[PDB]
Amino acid sequence: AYATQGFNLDDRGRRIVVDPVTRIEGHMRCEVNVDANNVIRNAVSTGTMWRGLEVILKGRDPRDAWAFVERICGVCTGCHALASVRAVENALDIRIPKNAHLIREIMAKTLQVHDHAVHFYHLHALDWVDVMSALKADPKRTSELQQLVSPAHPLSSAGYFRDIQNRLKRFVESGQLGPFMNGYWGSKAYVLPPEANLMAVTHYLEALDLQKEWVKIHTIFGGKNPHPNYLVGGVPCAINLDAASAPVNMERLSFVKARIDEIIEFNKNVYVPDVLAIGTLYKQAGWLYGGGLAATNVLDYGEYPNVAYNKSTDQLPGGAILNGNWDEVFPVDPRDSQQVQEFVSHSWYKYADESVGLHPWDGVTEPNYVLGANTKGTRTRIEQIDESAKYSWIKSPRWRGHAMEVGPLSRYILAYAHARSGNKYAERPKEQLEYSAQMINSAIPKALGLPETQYTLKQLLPSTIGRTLARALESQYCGEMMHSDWHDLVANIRAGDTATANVDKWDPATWPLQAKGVGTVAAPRGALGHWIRIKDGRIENYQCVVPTTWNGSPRDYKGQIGAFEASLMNTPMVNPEQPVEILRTLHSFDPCLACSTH
Amino acid sequence: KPRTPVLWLHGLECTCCSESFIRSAHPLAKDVVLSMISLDYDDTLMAAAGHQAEAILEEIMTKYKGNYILAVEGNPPLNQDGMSCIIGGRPFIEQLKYVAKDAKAIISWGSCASWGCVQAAKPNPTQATPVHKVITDKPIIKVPGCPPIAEVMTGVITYMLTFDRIPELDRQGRPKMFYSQRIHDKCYRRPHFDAGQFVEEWDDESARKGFCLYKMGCKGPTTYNACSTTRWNEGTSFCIQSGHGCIGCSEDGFWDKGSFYDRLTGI
Ligand code: SF4
Ligand code: SF4
Ligand SMILES: [Cl-]
Ligand SMILES: [Cl-]
Ligand SMILES: [Cl-]
Ligand SMILES: [Cl-]
Ligand SMILES: [Cl-]
Ligand SMILES: [Mg+2]
Ligand SMILES: [O]
Repeated sequence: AYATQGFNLDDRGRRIVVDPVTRIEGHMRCEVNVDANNVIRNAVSTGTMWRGLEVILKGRDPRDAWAFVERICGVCTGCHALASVRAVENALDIRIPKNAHLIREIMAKTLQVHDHAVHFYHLHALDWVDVMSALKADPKRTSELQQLVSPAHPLSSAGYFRDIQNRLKRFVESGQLGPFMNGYWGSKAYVLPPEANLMAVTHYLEALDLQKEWVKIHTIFGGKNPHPNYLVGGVPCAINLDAASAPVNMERLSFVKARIDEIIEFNKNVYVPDVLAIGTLYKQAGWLYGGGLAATNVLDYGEYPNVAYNKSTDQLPGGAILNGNWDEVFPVDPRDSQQVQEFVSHSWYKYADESVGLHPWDGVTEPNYVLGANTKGTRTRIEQIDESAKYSWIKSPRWRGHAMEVGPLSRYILAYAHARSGNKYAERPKEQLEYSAQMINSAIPKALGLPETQYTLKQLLPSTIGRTLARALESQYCGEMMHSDWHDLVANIRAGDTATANVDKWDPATWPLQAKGVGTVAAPRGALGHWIRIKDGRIENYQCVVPTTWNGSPRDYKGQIGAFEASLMNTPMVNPEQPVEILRTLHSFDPCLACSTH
Repeated sequence: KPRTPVLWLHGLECTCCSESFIRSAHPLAKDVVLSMISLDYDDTLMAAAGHQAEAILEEIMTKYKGNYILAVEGNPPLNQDGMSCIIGGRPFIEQLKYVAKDAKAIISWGSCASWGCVQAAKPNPTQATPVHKVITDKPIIKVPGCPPIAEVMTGVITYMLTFDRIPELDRQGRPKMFYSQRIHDKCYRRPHFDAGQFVEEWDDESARKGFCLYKMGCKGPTTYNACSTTRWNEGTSFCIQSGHGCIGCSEDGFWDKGSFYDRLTGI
């Protein structure tokens, strides 16, 4: 047992192993210890994959890097490409033209919506929704619930819900349950009534059909999804109105706007209402676990400047909050060697001195797969990992030595803090949060005949429910922002500016003989940075610190826990052998393990 | 009639192939999962985790012995004693070999499973190895690309389920029905190539007229895929239509064939 960050860690209880953690991207192992009453008192995050992209990049052309690092992840597809071209542009002092800026912003906001909505329905929902309970639902009462949860959603008839229920019935009655096989159906951890389950399963299927439409925005500007193309100096999708011969003409821009308008309807009518409704019902059940580090320490680099290269205009303004003090946002500088640092004390890597954290411009990725003396099992057959030693392929990022949570929740807490200090660029997220708190506390309870509650945002946001809510609100805000970006792009083109690439420094003969750069992105899961050193036209060092690296990190030199481990602490389990609560909270971070390890 | 079980394993990967699969418009991935296959194991989508997830593999392999499909996304690493990819506390290669032994057919999804893709690019720190170099005694269909086109992935599944056969393969084990053409054969910019009409700098007048991308490093002339005709995301675009050269992403070792922006020699 030891105390850290206000958590009393104790490994004396019953050990539970979850390997694999499913409904994530990539490979994770989780172990917990539970006390005599099935309460988690210790949690261990193990990243169970590594590929070594940082090693592979050495000696290659900086102009090619975006395509290599894009393949860190096909779920957060393109955010690494964006970080990479930003890092190279930063190193070489390249300013991209306005149309390239706006097209990159539209592609980024398209990824946010697609990634968030697919996460919630296809990965997260089965932690809240019992599909077998959906089979017991009354189609008429499901119709009535749908009209209360989202009056504007046109797909609400008893007949519609009956037809979906009948397809689920036929599927289950076949005895081939496929993705539902060996599920935790009927666990007391599930609290939704049958009608809410059937509504959610219906929206799971709606989202699966619609998500493929949203990414056609990537296909227009970037050729394909997954893995759209980027370019150092701008975008490849040259503009010609008068013209079908150019990648981008008015017909292609009209097509993009049609896709954006569909996204805005989905976020407003399906996704946000479902998360408000499910959040309200789990709040009513008292399930406010999973706050972890969100109650104290949150970080984001800040993103979406409404004026390009002007960080004061970030529409998701960033920084760092410590100790739950929302009255003080510290500025975060990705260039400062004393701010972002990575430890490998408890990671399968080696440094000269593992008592220190390296800033990514000085970063080192040398693998060291070695298990501690207290391991149960062998090097190739682990029964119980030894978290006192090296236990993960994830490095341990810290900010000025502090363990931070990153992600949509971090950005929404930071936006709220900024708005309260008088930042007008954060007005929309503040409005969404106050609207959401009123719906969860008052409006939805009144509509469902449940008691009204008086939770503050300070109380509601640092929770697994709050983390899930912030992701849905961020999806909505990103759809609204890209709608504005589309108008600005078309207006700029119509005013006569058709430029899409700055090629002044394309040829490496023009480059300084050495340079360093950093590119940051508010990626779907939180704060992304790429740090590059260039020498004689080649990559000298390339280090990535990725959002799930922050959240999924193992303990640092001081033994401080990361966001995943903190979030699981002090959570009761209905059945320690069914990881329902573990999955619900881990999934609320939207873990991307290929991202975390790269 | 039972729907053929699919056990979809994930090794070292980025999950682009799983994402591409659900972009399919014809057929819908929804209809494939509910009505065509039984997707019984898939880390991305499955309800069960940990012990409950791993218990599915033995159940399906017993009940459907020699009558399930093994689909592999990603690849096994041979370095770090295989523990640069751990599933259930054991090397991924042990899971791959176990599930492969009683499969009717093996699909190598994407360039990772087919050839190695980005993790196998020099200097391949994990010794990431394609499936067909580990599983040498089972019929394997390679579906390369980073990722493959959505309709190519669902087209392979549809053929295999309709006919209970692997489609005709080329010498490299790729389905001829999707990989018989080079990008350059039917690329809509080919008339520009034939006239010596090329982009020389990004966003030059030639780029705005959709001139050929050969001199910007397009690897279409040496790359077999359906991108020029089938195209991407229900035929919306492809790399070249949106203004970037083909980087050769369906070809073995495309990461180590020089800069994406260096033109091919001997036009
Ligand atoms: S753009 Fe590429 S594939 Fe198309 S004609 Fe030119 S070289 Fe061939
Ligand atoms: S055009 Fe070339 S790079 Fe683009 S997806 Fe097709 S094969 Fe891959
Ligand atoms: Cl940018
Ligand atoms: Cl979510
Ligand atoms: Cl090692
Ligand atoms: Cl060891
Ligand atoms: Cl390859
Ligand atoms: Mg890194
Ligand atoms: O892949």
